[PDB]
Amino acid sequence: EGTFLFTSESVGEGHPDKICDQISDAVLDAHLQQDPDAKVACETVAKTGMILLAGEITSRAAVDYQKVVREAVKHIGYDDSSKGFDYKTCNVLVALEQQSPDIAQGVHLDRNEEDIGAGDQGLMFGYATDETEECMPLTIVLAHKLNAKLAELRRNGTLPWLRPDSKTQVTVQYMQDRGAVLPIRVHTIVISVQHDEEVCLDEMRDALKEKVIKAVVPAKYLDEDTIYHLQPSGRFVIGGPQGDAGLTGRKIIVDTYGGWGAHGGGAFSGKDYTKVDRSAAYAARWVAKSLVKGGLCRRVLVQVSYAIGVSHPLSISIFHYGTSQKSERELLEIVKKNFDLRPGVIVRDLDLKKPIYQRTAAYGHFGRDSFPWEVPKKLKY
Amino acid sequence: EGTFLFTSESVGEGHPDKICDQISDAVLDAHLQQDPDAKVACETVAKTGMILLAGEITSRAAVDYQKVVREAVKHIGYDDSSKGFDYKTCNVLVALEQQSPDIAQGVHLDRNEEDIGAGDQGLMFGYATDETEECMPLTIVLAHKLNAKLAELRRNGTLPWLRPDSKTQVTVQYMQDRGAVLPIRVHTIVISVQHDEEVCLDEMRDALKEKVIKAVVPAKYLDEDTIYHLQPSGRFVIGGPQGDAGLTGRKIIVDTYGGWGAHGGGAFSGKDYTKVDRSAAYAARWVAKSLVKGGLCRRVLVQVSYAIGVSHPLSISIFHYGTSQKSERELLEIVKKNFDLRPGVIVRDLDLKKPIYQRTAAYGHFGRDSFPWEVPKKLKY
Ligand SMILES: O=c1cc(Nc2cc[nH]n2)[nH]c2c(-c3ccccc3)c(-c3ccccc3)nn12
Ligand SMILES: O=c1cc(Nc2cc[nH]n2)[nH]c2c(-c3ccccc3)c(-c3ccccc3)nn12
Ligand SMILES: C[S@@+](CC[C@H](N)C(=O)[O-])C[C@H]1O[C@@H](n2cnc3c(N)ncnc32)[C@H](O)[C@@H]1O
Ligand SMILES: C[S@@+](CC[C@H](N)C(=O)[O-])C[C@H]1O[C@@H](n2cnc3c(N)ncnc32)[C@H](O)[C@@H]1O
Ligand SMILES: [Cl-]
Ligand SMILES: [Cl-]
Repeated sequence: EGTFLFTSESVGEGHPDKICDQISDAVLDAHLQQDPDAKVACETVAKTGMILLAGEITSRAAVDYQKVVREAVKHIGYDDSSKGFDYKTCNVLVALEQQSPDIAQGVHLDRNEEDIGAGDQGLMFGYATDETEECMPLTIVLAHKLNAKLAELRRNGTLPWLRPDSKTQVTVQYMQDRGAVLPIRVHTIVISVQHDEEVCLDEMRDALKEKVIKAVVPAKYLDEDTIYHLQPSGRFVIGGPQGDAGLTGRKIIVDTYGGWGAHGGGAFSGKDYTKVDRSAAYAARWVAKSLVKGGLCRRVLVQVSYAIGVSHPLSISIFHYGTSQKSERELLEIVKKNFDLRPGVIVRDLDLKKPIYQRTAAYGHFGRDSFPWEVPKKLKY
Repeated sequence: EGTFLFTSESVGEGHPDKICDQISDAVLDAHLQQDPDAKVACETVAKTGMILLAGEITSRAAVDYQKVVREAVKHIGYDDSSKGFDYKTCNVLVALEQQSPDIAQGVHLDRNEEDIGAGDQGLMFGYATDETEECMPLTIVLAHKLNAKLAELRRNGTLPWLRPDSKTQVTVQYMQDRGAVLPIRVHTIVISVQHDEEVCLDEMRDALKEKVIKAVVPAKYLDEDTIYHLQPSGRFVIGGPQGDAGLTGRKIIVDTYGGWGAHGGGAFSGKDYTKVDRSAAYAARWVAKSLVKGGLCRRVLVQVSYAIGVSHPLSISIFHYGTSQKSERELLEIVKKNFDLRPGVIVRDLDLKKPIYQRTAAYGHFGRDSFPWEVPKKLKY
């Protein structure tokens, strides 16, 4: 009684949608290295033999798109036709134009940086939960770590039949606790990973349990009843873009909270700070995490929204699930007094002209690596 | 006290991401008209002068992609270079391959239809709320209707300066009510719509208030304090794919609940029923709506999840926000007794081989038109 199941998923660095996110952010970073004020809206599409860049960039940088794209694919591990994709020999097509002058004039032309308008309308959420030290849902943390473990064992050569494309999924049984949530046990794990033509199914399934799951998931969460779906399709030799087209911004729940909290729909990768889809979502995470680490809440969801061309958010809302002694109205006043959510101020607080974005584009944007939005602000109230 | 703001957005038929969703589903429908068992995973990308189809289709149909794509763009209204895009003269590129044989063998080859495996892993949610008769959040309903009104007034010639690309956003002040939510008033409305070079800003803003907002939003929700951001960028002559690249599956929150409920990350358009991202999300909506219309709950969220190749969901979970006298455990038993969420049964219950998908691809997939997933099931318990 009072228990429920909840499932989240993650994907690996060579999952075709994630390839696109990483390439889009490699392009962003390449621009920002030369022009910190570059306006970038770079979408990537991947299919057999093809990376296409489409979108809008206005920048003083001189960027070699062939080199940037191919080096990103190399880093991911697609380096031979036997793996289904090769950075050395794939097609890289570019359909990039300047940013629309109508957008530019309405957003940032002749505006003081702090008073730049939002680059679009939209809604964004931030979420934090005390169930893990990194203030993230356990389901998504574990799912990400299973993909990272696969990449580790591929790159270190101990499971050399692995290829870069993978997906994982973790179902946890939770107990509710005064609006907070408490993980009890892992109910089901799925792992699917691209593999070579020689390794057999039983070798893979044994390795995925013993060398992947047991190396990631604490034994206290695994029991005789846990269900394992390891290579459930039976065969995954064809993978990467050859198996499934990829696009930027098609893993937005993997990028965020694994189904927990809420999402406003905007993708992160390929976008400079003036695109509030990214900057305001990062700021909202920073607010949520600051509220939890500051001891005001155990679990919290923050919504913000914007209109194109308008600097201040149109709305700010907080929901604490019953996990604060303060009302949400009081928390909102605390947030108002401690944070300025104009994009031209967020950029300063979170250092969003720095070319660190490719690092955000796999394994989730939140809960990792002490990025600026992961360092709580000390709140005055 | 106890009130909060919440914002949702919608986009019009000519918004570039929505163009792609509609084209992807026009392709799906064209296949299904000839081959009800077509396996379709069609992504669309749009930029200046270009529609690209990328993905995987295995089908007995003979489909003229040039005709299907161009007729969809014609229907949307992009028929002249003066509007930034023209179905008669744009480039249509095709990068479509067969479905991966490794996927096919693990999902559906040599399987009884009722026992076909899920076409992928993933998680999906369904949501319903008694705050409107269509069991949808008021924020998203109003946002969709504002876009539909723009298209109506464009197509009937009374605002002939309108073009097909639009976005809207509605912020509502709500009161919480025993786990349910009650709309009080509209706090802020945003409308941005592409327009011709001749019309002036004041004419547009006056028309958007008097002919669009007042024709859609009941006066009881609008007051002296409501904030209007109408053409907030100041100029939106460049639009459609020329202003911003579009991709399929980049409006997944517009397609669903406007930020309410939850989302598992999967896109709907371009996918046949074996892709649980669509079929299981439709079934989960059907469950949620059945629970609310059956008087068991006022508001409910349902999660399901799958593993590729496995027919039955790996998890099913229900959360009623405190709006039922029954426990969630009891509701779960009711759902288990009344629904079979295998994809090969959902297809029968919801008639998912029928070529009605292009109709779902603008103005949201839920809350409209008495699609099968919108007709509640009578529950036995
Ligand atoms: O706070 C609570 C307390 C609670 N108690 C019980 C008890 C039996 N079932 N549920 N269930 C939940 C859920 C949830 C559970 C299952 C399915 C869907 C949602 C969520 C939630 C998660 C993600 C996004 C939004 C909301 N929060 N949440
Ligand atoms: O049931 C309640 C009761 C409630 N009461 C108050 C009172 C003051 N603030 N909130 N707020 C909420 C929210 C919510 C409100 C603002 C920001 C973010 C979420 C949601 C919700 C919406 C979408 C997705 C998931 C959850 N549900 N919900
Ligand atoms: C199953 S494919 C999506 C459906 C696909 N577009 C089709 O044509 O049926 C989605 C993701 O699952 C993974 N995948 C690809 N082939 C797979 C296989 N044979 N077995 C398991 N997972 C696979 C890859 O990560 C891929 O990006
Ligand atoms: C603002 S554009 C996104 C940012 C863009 N990719 C860039 O290069 O800055 C996103 C959407 O807003 C709308 N849009 C395009 N131009 C606009 C304008 N001048 N004013 C307001 N909205 C516009 C269109 O619906 C478009 O798909
Ligand atoms: Cl996927
Ligand atoms: Cl957009």
